[PDB]
Amino acid sequence: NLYFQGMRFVNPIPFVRDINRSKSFYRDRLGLKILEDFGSFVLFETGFAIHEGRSLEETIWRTSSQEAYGRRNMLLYFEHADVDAAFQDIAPHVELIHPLERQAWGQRVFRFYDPDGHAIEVGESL
Amino acid sequence: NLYFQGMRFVNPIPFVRDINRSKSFYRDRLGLKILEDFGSFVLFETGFAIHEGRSLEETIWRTSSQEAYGRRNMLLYFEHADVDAAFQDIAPHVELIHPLERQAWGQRVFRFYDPDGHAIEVGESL
Repeated sequence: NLYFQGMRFVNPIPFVRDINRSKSFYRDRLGLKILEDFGSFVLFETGFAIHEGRSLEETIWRTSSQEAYGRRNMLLYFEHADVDAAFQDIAPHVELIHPLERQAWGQRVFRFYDPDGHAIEVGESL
Repeated sequence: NLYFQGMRFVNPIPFVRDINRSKSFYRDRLGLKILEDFGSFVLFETGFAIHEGRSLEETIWRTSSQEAYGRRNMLLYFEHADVDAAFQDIAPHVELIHPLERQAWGQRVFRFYDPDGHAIEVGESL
């Protein structure tokens, strides 16, 4: 929409140590589709993106030094049409936080880490 | 779309110390529109969300203790139709990382911190 006025959230951009590691994780394990691959930055369909961390830190702050980028300060929330199939397909390849469990609000979700330690949730569709 | 199969990114959920502080910042300063307000969790139009951090940490990990949630490990990327107006309206009320500047790729953006220290970029529309 060329005519949208005011503010629009476009993408979160978690920082990653290795763009190939991450790209392969999100595309091969989570089944995301690449919209555009710029090398150090990858945009996925459905509004997710990742960026090699040192290059983006230098762009923003003009300096960078580091611990894993995953820092228990955010959750990346995804939904899947068939959460049981997603769990079967993903769980063996990730470090789970917990298995597929009904939450207090009735939705079944599982939670796990990406290769950099960022926290991810995959829930059944709402 | 009830018929979407496979994986969809829904929301990033940065953790915040004070949901009212944050809600007021994103709605009053950045001009975001609340889609739904659950108290400890707020969904905005255009796919952004925030959650009080300790409650979400307890939900995920069953424990929480903390430094500011902003931890130079992600960038939240927004676009505005009139980046000059956005800058005039926002800059005095935030701690800037840098002012409105043409980037190496030709887009004018500014970058700043939210109340918890998360890094935000507002760029002209692409």
